This record gives sequence, structure tokens and C-alpha cells, in this order.
Amino acid sequence: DAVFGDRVRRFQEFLDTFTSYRDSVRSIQVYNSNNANILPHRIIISLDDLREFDRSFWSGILVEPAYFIPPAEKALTDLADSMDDVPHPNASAVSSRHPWKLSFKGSFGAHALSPRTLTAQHLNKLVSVEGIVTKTSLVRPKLIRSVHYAAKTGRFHYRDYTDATTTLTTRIPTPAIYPTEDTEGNKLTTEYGYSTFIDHQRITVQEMPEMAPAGQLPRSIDVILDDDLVDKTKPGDRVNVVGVFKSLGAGGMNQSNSNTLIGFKTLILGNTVYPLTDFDIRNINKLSKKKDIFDILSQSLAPSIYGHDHIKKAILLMLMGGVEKNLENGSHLRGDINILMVGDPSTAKSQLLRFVLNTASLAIATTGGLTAAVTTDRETGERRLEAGAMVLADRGVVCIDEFDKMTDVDRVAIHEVMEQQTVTIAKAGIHTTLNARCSVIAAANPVFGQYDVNRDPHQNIALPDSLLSRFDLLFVVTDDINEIRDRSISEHVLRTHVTIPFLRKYVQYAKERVIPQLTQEAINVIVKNYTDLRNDDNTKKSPITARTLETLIRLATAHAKVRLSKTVNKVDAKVAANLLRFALL
Amino acid sequence: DNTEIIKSFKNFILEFRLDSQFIYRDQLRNNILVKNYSLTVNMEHLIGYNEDIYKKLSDEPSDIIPLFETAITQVAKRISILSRPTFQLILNSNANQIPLRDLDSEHVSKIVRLSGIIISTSVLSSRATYLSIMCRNCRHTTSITTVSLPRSCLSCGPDPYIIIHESSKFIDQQFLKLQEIPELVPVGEMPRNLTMTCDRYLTNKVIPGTRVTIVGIYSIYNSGVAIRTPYIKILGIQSFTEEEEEEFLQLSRNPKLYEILTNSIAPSIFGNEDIKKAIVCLLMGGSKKILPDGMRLRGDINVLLLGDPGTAKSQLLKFVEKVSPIAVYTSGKGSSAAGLTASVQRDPMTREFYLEGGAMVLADGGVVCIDEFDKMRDEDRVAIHEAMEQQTISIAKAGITTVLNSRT
Amino acid sequence: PSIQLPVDYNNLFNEITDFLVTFKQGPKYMAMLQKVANRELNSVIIDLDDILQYQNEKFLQGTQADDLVSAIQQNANHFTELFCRAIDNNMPFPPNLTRRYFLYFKPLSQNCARRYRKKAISSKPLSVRQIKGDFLGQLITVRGIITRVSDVKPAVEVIAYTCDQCGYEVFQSECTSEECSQNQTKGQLFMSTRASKFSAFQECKIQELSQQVPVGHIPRSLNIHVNGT
Ligand SMILES: Nc1ncnc2c1ncn2[C@@H]1O[C@H](COP(=O)(O)OP(=O)(O)O)[C@@H](O)[C@H]1O
Ligand SMILES: [Zn+2]
Ligand SMILES: [Zn+2]
Repeated sequence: DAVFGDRVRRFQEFLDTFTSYRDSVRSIQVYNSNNANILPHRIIISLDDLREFDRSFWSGILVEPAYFIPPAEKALTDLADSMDDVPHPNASAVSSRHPWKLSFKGSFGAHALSPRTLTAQHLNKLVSVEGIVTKTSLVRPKLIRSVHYAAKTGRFHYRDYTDATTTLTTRIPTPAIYPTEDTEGNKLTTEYGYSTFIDHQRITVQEMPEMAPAGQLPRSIDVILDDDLVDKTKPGDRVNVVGVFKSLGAGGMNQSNSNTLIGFKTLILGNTVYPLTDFDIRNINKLSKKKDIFDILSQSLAPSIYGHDHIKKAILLMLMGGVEKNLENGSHLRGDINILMVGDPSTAKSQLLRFVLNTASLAIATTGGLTAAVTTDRETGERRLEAGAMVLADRGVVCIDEFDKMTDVDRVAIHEVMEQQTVTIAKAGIHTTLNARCSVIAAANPVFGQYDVNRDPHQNIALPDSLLSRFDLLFVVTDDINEIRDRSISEHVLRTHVTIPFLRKYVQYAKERVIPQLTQEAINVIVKNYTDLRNDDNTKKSPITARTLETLIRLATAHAKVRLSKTVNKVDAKVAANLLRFALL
Repeated sequence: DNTEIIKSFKNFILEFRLDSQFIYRDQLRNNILVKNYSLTVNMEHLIGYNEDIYKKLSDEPSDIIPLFETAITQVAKRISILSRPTFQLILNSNANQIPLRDLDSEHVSKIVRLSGIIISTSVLSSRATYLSIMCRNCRHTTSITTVSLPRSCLSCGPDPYIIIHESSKFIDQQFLKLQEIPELVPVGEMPRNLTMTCDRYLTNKVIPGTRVTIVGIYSIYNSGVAIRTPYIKILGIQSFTEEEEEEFLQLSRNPKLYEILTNSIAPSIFGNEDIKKAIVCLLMGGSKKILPDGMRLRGDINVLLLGDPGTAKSQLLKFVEKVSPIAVYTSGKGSSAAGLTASVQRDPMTREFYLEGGAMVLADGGVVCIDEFDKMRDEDRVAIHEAMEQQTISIAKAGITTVLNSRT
Repeated sequence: PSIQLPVDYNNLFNEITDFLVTFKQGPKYMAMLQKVANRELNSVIIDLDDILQYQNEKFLQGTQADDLVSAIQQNANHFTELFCRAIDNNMPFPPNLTRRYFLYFKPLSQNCARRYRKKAISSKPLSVRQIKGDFLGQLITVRGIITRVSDVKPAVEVIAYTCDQCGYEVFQSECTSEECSQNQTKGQLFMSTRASKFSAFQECKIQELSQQVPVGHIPRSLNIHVNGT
């Protein structure tokens, strides 16, 4: 109709009045011509610019996409096809026939929704949905335009097709298969090389648990993606997706089918996918030179816990971490540090773990699929692996609660994670190796509930010694009551009846830019302390092995990172030795 | 004829006055300003305003409630035009409620009032409310507002019309399961369940375990020779005498109230004063508090009787189950985690999977009595740990995960 | 609706005939067709390197030439039938229903393409993940590891019948021959299994190797169908 052409010309005027779009289109065209990889035929439209250009057209796109978006697509495709002559001898007949797709950015107005807030009132509108990608379907190509040759007539033919998903407006569907005869009735010669196909995939978006109330099942909605968006995401991705929420089929309206339970099927036609200072650095570097900066940073950690300075120091050093190395023989050296907590259950382990999980930027909570060696199947039957916490926490930290309750399979899997920082997957038809370079912090509790302070955790918790030896530091806490100190710490609870934003930047910068190496200063200290510990036959929390020396080196490197020094010094080794002696007592 | 009914509704909305104010007109105007297309009509005002339309509604509401919807929509649109979608009818009433067990084949299509506890709720479903259709043979278009598509064109062959999706409107609907209070169920009987349906603004207002008061229409639908499944069109959900208040205040004013109540707990048993007072404290229960971080302090008091056999320990629980207004009694041996706690089960009436509450979910806001607690399985105990300490139940079954609260 | 394309099958078929007649090893493919006519060989293999060499020879001689290799690569489904048609008329009931020989194309070699200053994108050993929808109907070379092979299965191309009323052989319940169409009485058809065109068929699946998989992904697979010799 004439309105379609009017809106096509209106979108052409929009494109011309802001040359910042069609100049990017020209740059894409030039880049594609130079490569005779190809950039996609997609541009992003600012919703505010469209609002300030034509309020009616922008409101139509938001509220009545079926009558406004296809004109805009036609206008953009015409502008792209008319801006150059396409002098390609053969590519002009195939590659130039792909329509151009639109994307939107800016303020969405009231169309900022979640899979729970998304309701039937929002149907037939362009809306933006925030959620998590639970799973993705299998990718298949889809026929768009068929080209064929009529040998008997000596000239070619073509045919187009429509589908309820790709067509925003309800055009007449075309269920016809690839034609064998044309209007002239002569048998057709198939031209696959000049036919057009577009890939397609379906994904499911579910509301984030961060806002989900209890007592109800989670809300999910399906999104359709095509062409360049077909394989851009993976399951478990936080995503902000803009698309047209559209219904399909019929809810028993045909024949009688008067069942009350039957409802109409709905989904979203996705078109845009958004997967989810120097002053501070200089202040960090200046603060690093103060003698008390380490203690200040330790006291900033865990403000809800009184005392436990050594545990806070260990947490800070573990966050700082060591330095990995590579050798000419192909060997690799572990740098990260692990911490284990033991003692009575409710005593301060939960609070410290909560602080660590909330403070760290890449902290993942675990408790008794962490092995990342299990497959999840799609609706069509095919299956894909799902990521595990030990693998996702690469270059991060793992927080474990009720570590004693984990299974033996988890233990035998985490042995390699803690030792070689890798995971060796060996299953029926699936074999792969994944990096697991993650720091581990865990809490465990005795069976009796009350820790026997006279004995090691090897009898209080009875975990395997090989598993325990993979933790660089161990701490035991138990509520040994001193009435005045308990009163002082519990007055804050009774009242209920360095800033963290800067500290996180401090840790980030220190781990990002500082890579300390060893120095002759620490060599003699390490050798002497290790020899003394070996010579010390008195009872200790754990025997002295080379893993203790590795822990000493890692702690020295972490302390150097706290000092942001690229070369270790004697003070780092002394602090590491003092901390290790404290942990062993 | 129905124009008189519409005019009467228009008067009852615009011109009815109570407390020297146009309460209905003002509340509808406030809803329009809030943009809530629903009107809460009180039946007690309707009976006092006009008895004939009340008789018609009570006897044959089948045409009255379409008239209600259209009249309210028209009046609200007039009010919006004066100040600057189909409005939903909501009914509030206080008349006597018929017992669920007394529902029969005589109350068909009659508006009734009920009370009970919600045990299961379904997911939302989208239902059509306004359609525009086109003939595939000749592209003739028309609009349609159980509904079925026309068999012949108005201008084409049988069933020529197809639905224009981008020019139609749809609404939400939810399916609910109601059952009578187990405290009102004599022993030897399973409480009767009842299917209820709500749409638009009445959806998602309740969760399993919620005790509600219902105003709705008793009706049946086809899903046994001729066993047609009954279902309720929800119209309104709500969830002591002055002399009783004075009597209980005097009871509170009694200088020996605590000892009187202590003796009142199982007077047919001797001694055991300490456990009697502890059970009294359990019956009253603690006070809820909320941390500034959003966590809730469990106010329930949980007591373990751990004495020698034959010390009236079972009799105390059996007496509390009589006394507590909300009480559930079950043996440890005859129960399971899927039965004590919530579970996901498929509803055969609507052919959909439903989240269904358990025994402890039913005891929300009350007391549960359990015996032979040492004889239940450890998984059940693990679930009971969550129920006791977090007042929540975590469900991970089939391919769905959810968390449901239980203040038991 | 009618459209126009620069492809001309008349020139391509004439070039195919000229290449068959002229390309020396006598001509190689003429010798192959002589061996087939001698009933020594069951299948014919077409080498795209020979076609490219002939095209380059025509280019250096200054004669007319069209990129026949690219045309075959783009629409191999029809060019296989074109080569079969050329052989059926140049080798020393509808013919296609009675043919029992097979034809296949072998890919270009990278050294040959680089030697003739051309890019052989189709023969590049790409993985199954990199095959987009644009390659549908195109002759491509895939590098991978086979993970599943099915045993030989029957695959009838044309089902044969015989009619008692007329005795004609019918190829695809009621006889469609001219004699029975003209006559009021029709002989019921029965499946002549021994006359049906059986073809040897196996189902094969190829999968990406470990070094081809992206980070954290699963190696994808593709279905390979093998027919004939
Ligand atoms: N102080 C008491 N006064 C009256 N009856 C008592 C008392 N103590 C026990 N009984 C009797 O004991 C019985 C309850 O025993 P019960 O607690 O059920 O046994 P068990 O502890 O094995 O469950 C009742 O019949 C009750 O009459
Ligand atoms: Zn018609
Ligand atoms: Zn015959």
C-alpha cells in the first residue's frame, strides 16, 4: 500500500538527516569490498534520535512494529543497494541480495521488562527483556528466496517465501516446497548456488534469581535469533535482549477445541543482543609505600569480625596470589593460594565466607556439576556440556561452605584442580582438558559440633591427608569464651535487637600490573626456614614438605604484590615465614 | 430492557453516596489515575442500593456479569474523558458462606461464597479477549469479541478465516486449587479439593498454603460416564464480636491468667507443669523480626520431647492438635519429604504440572505435631532443617527449581 | 517470476564436451570411457584439476573460456547430471532409469590453484562448524574424523513393476502404460524387486578434532552420505 512506501521514504529521510548512520554503512561497504571475513548488514538506531525526528514513527516502532519496522528495513536495504554500483562480476548476484537488519539503542521508555513482568498486555510491541540464557537450540539454515533455471524457456526464475516468525505483519504464509515446475509448466533446473538461506536458532531467557520472590516457579520466555545473532551466546549468560514480543498459533479457536486450559503460544522476535582511574591508581601506589598499609587493608577486610587478623591477612594474600611460571621443558608452576577454615560451625565461618563472597569480583559459592563433566540436553535431543564452578572461577576464587559434605567424586576431581590447576575430563565420547586456575577458600565442621582442640582435623573431620595437604593455609577457630571480650563483640549484635570500593580497585591494580620475581634476599631465608622446619620434630598441624616451601614462595609473592614491588625482598619472606609458623602452631 | 440494568449500574457507580462522599465514583477515579482497570464492588452496598438487580445477579448472573463488565468499562471511560480496555469486576461480600462439602448440582451457575486454603497454583496462561480475523480466500476482514471462528465468509470454502495476530488482544489467566480447612475435616476423610480460575488483576495474589475467603460462581466444564469437572470463576478474594473482645480482654486482665491457662492445657493429665507452660509458649509463639539486610528471624518455637515412654508425651501433642486453630498431626513413619514438604505434581484436569504444598506447607502460620520423629529418614530431617531454621522449602525436581516459604 | 543470471549452460556444456574430447592423457577421459565401454570399469571420476588446467590452457591460447570449475562447484547437483548426459552421448525407457554407472568429482588441489594464480576456497580443509548455509548445494572439502559408520543398506532409486494385462515394465498399483490407459481393463502392478534399481548406500558421520573446537565448546558433527562404488 501507499503507507508502506510513505514510511520507507520517512525512514530514508531519517537516514539522510543523520549522516552518521549511512556513513558507517559506507564504511562497512568499503571494508566488505576490500576483503574481496564480511561485516554483517546490521546497524544500530538510536531510539532518542528517532523520537526527536518523528515521534509518530518511533511510537509506531515501539507499539506497532508490524506496520513500521518492515518499511524501515526496506528503506535501509534500498539505501544500501543504491549507494554503490557493486562492480563485482559474480558476487553482485548473490551477496548483494541480503536485506539489512535494524538494531535499537537508547531509552526504551516503559519497555524495560523481565520474563515475569512480561505479560499479554505487552504483545505486538518492541520490548527489552533482561534475564539469563538457560539453554540454546540447534542451528539450522532457513530458506528465504529460491532461484532456479527453466531450461526449456532458456531463462531463470525466482520465488520468495514467508513465515510467521520472520514476518512481523501477518502476511499469507507460503508452505510451498522448492518448486519443480513454474507457471510455464516446464521442469526447473535447481540453482542452489544462487538461492538464499539464513541460519536460525531458538534461545530461552529466564528471569534472574536476584529479583525472584519465593513461593513461585521461575518465569521464562523464548527468543528467536537469525543470521548474525544465531550463535552469539552460550547457556548461563546474563543478557539484555530487545525484540518484538509476539504470539503465534491459536488457542483452540479452530473447530470446537473449547478446552479452557489451552492458551496461545507467545515468544519474542529478538533483534538486538547485549551480553552482560588514574587518580585511584596513583593513590593506590602512594598508599602502598606506607608501612601500615597492609594492616589497614587487613582491618578493612571483614568489619563484622573482631580479631582474626591472621585470617584477614591470609585472605588478602590469597586474593593477591602468586606468579605462574613457564619453563623451557614445557612445565608450568602453580602460583595461586588456598585457605581452609575449621572449627565449630556457627563460629564466624559463615560471616567471613559471606564477606569474601560479597567482596571478591569473581567469587562463586559452592557447597556439598562442579566438575563441569556433565551434559544438558536440548528439547530436540542433542546435548551440551554445562560449565562448573571450578572452571568458571578461572582467575577468580572459589568459596565452599560445608566442605566436609562434598562427595568423593568432587574430592578426586578437585585434587587436580588444586594441584595442577587443570581438569582432565574423560567420559564416553567426550575427552577434553580445561583450565582451573582458581583460588579456593573453604569451611569445614566436625561431626561432634565441638572441635577437639587437642587433635588435628585429620581426626576431628577425618578428611584425607592428600586432600588437606593441597591447602596452603589452615586456621581453626572456636568460641573460647572470655566474658568481657564476648560482651564487647556482642554489643554490636545487641544494638540490632580504606573503603571497600577503593580496596577492590587496589587489589585489581596490584594483581593486574605487578608480577614480582624472586630475589637473592629471599633465597637464603626460604632455605634456612625450610631446613629449620624440617629439623623441628615437635608436633604440628601438618608435616613439613616441599609444598610448604611452595606456600612460602607464593606468600612472599603475594606480600610483594601488596607492596606492588616487581622484585621480592627479605621482609616478604619474613612475613611469609611468620604467617606459616602461626598456621602450623 | 438491559439498558435499564446498565443505567442502574451507572447510577450505582456515579451517584451512589456513602459517608457523605461518592465513594464508588471516587474509588473508580482513583483506580483510573493509578491506571488499574478494575473496580471492587461491595455486594453489601449493592443489596442496599437495589434489590431487584441483586435478585437477578443471584439467580441468573450469566448475562448480568457481561453487563457489569461493559457498564463499568463505559462509565470508567466517561470518567476518564471527564478527567482528561475492559474493566474487571471485583466483588467484596460478607454474607454467609456455604460449606465446600455442601456444594451440589443445585447451585449450578449461582454465585456462592466459600473459604478454604490454597494448596496448589498453576503458571499463567494467555487467553484471547479481542480478535481480528481475515479470510484467506478473499482477504475480507472482521473483528470478533466459548468463542469460535466463523465457518463461512461474510463476503470461500469451509473455515476460511485466519487470525490477524498483530491486531488482537489477549489477557492472562491462572488456575488455582482450593480445599477445605483440615481442622474442619473430621477424621477418616481426605479434605475435598476444588478447582478455581482467576484472570487479569486477580492472578498471582495467592500461593499454596494461603487461607482465603472466596466470592465466585459455581460452574462446570467438560474435561466416568458424565463426570463434568466443576470449577469456580473467581470474583473476589479476601485474605471477633465486641462482647467476645471484652471477654478475652477480661481474661487477659485476670490476675491468675497464666496459671489458669497452664492448668487448662490437658487438665485430664497430672503434673507436668513445666512442659505445660512450654507448650503454652509454643501455642503463643514468638514475635517475628526482620534484619536490616532483609533476613527474617524465625519466631517459631520448636520443642523436642525426649523422655521415657509412657509419660503422656503423645497425649500432649494430640491435645495441642485440638487446641491450636491451625494444627497438623502426622506420624514420622507414615510421612515423607515429598509429603511433609511441597512437591511438583501434574494436574490431570488442566494437563499441566502444578506446584503442590505439603503437610508442613499447610501448617503455615500454625503448629505441626509429629510423633516417632526419631524414625523418619535423614533426607526428611534435612528438609525439616530448612523448614525450621530458614522458614523456607527448596524444591529441585524434574527440570524446575523453586523455593517456598513455610512459617510452621 | 522470471529473473536473469550470467550463467549460460550452453557454453558450459559445450566446454565440457570439448574438454572430454580434447584433454590429453590419446585423451585421458576418452580412454576412461573406452575402458568403461570395454566393461572394465564401473565408475567415472572427474578431476577438477584437469578442468582447471584446460581452462588455463585456453586462457593462454587466447580462446574463449568460462570458469567451468566454479560453475560445477556452485551447482554440482545439476552438473553431475550434465556430465552423465555428456557421457551417455559420447561414450564409445528413459536412459536415466536404466543407468548403472556412477560419477564423482574430485576436488581442486591447493598447489594447482596457487600455480594458476587462483584461490580455491571450496577445497580449503574447513571444519563442519565453519560451513554456513551459503554452502548448500556446493561442492566442498571437509577435514575431520569419522565417528560412526553404518552398514550397507538398500537404496532403491527407481521402483519397477510389471503388468499382467500388457507385459510392459513400469518404473516409478495401477498400470500407467499407454495400452492400459487406452484399455478399459487395467492389470494390477506387482513389485518386480529384481528389476528395481538398487544402489549401495551407507551412512557416515564426521566430527571436529580437538584442535578445531573453540574455547569451551563441543565438537560439532555432520552427516556424510556415500553411494555407489
Ligand atoms: N500425668 C498423667 N495424667 C494422666 N494420664 C497420664 C499421665 N501420664 C501418662 N498418662 C497416661 O498415659 C497415656 C499416654 O501415653 P503415651 O505418651 O501415648 O505413651 P508413649 O509415650 O509410649 O507415646 C494416656 O492414656 C494417659 O492416660
Ligand atoms: Zn472470504
Ligand atoms: Zn499394463
